[PDB]
Amino acid sequence: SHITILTLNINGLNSAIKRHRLASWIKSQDPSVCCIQETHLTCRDTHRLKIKGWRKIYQANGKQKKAGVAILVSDKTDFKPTKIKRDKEGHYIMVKGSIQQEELTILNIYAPNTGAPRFIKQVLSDLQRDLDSHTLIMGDFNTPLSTLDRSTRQKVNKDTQELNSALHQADLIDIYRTLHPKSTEYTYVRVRDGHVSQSKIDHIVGSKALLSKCKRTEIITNYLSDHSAIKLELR
Repeated sequence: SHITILTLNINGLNSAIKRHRLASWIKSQDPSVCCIQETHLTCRDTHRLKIKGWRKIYQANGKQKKAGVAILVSDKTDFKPTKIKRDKEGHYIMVKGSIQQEELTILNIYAPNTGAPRFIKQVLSDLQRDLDSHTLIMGDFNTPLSTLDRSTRQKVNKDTQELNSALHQADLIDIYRTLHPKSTEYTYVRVRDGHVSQSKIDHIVGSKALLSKCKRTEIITNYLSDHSAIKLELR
């Protein structure tokens, strides 16, 4: 009676060792719906993403081997799609549908390194009509949302305060931080000045009306990427 949704930033699916280790990690985790960022697939190369057990795959790619987002739905989930909006530039994809009589809107987002919070606010504006009270927005936001998302506990910048306001008008909240308020976990690891630096830039934001449905969430380290996956279970 529950479905599992998972977001992972994948760091490229062009090679087939990569695709095979994704498929078997996805098999293990066995999610209903899976949102993936940084496919690096061209739109000529969309056909290259096949995952045994996950045949329904919606993709928004760019004409280069950069960006690239997919939403994969498992063969065992009866998902009836009603709307799909793909970014021309491969940085977001929205799919609306229903699973067993319940409507669900998933916006999968890969914001850019630079100008991230401004980019997301603009995307929420372009897609204003489509947002509703059963909306999940997941992916690599390339930005913290709260002070506890940062190792330094520094205040969020004014751009990200601006995004936070915009989300609050759409009645969207950070689902992970809401279910785990004191969390000081991170989702992203890089090398900065010859040392490791940790951040929490991958999020599951969603409609505050969906909180009633949320069972477990958890962050999942992996050897597929420098990003950790977030998994969410809902009623």
